[PDB]
Amino acid sequence: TTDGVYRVMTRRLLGSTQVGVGVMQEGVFHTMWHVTKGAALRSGEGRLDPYWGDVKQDLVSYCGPWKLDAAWDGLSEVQLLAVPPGERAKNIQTLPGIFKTKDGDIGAVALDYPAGTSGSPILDKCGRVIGLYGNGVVIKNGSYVSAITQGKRE
Amino acid sequence: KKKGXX
Amino acid sequence: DMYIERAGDITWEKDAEVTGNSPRLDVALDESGDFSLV
Repeated sequence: TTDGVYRVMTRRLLGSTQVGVGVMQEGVFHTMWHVTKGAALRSGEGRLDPYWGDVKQDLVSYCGPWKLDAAWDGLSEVQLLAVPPGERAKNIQTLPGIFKTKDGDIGAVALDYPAGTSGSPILDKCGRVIGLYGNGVVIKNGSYVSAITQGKRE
Repeated sequence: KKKGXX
Repeated sequence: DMYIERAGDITWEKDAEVTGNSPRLDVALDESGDFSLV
């Protein structure tokens, strides 16, 4: 339960498979809903139970309410801490683009990674998690762009 | 969309 | 049945590779949590 970034694994398919990634902060595990569909999670001998989730935001927290409340400043470069399946964690610096929506503007990062990278954290220069990677769209040219998906800290 | 095939 | 495995600290890396562009895109979010291009 140490703070940090975690792979989300399952052994239901052939071998061991990385279905996503998440953030442990303040005793709570944060990932995207489509990684776990809200299932409970094993952490060693222990169990993590879902606490909050929302399919439309595509987010879920375990053991407690969503804790991550940093936001992109709209100006500065950020870093995807990508945790790809079978590969070491690596930081990728980028200047976010913008998802313009009817409900306001969302930061977005134009970085393409395997599906099981879903949930990897996006960081500001202070190392704070400004959102999670992996809910996005494919652009008119076939490239992938992810929202910077951030929850609300109750 | 979630980009791996989507 | 799913399990988690620690993979690192959450830290900014001074020497990080820089890449990707900064597209400005009109999108819609539907009730299923899928983004779409307008």
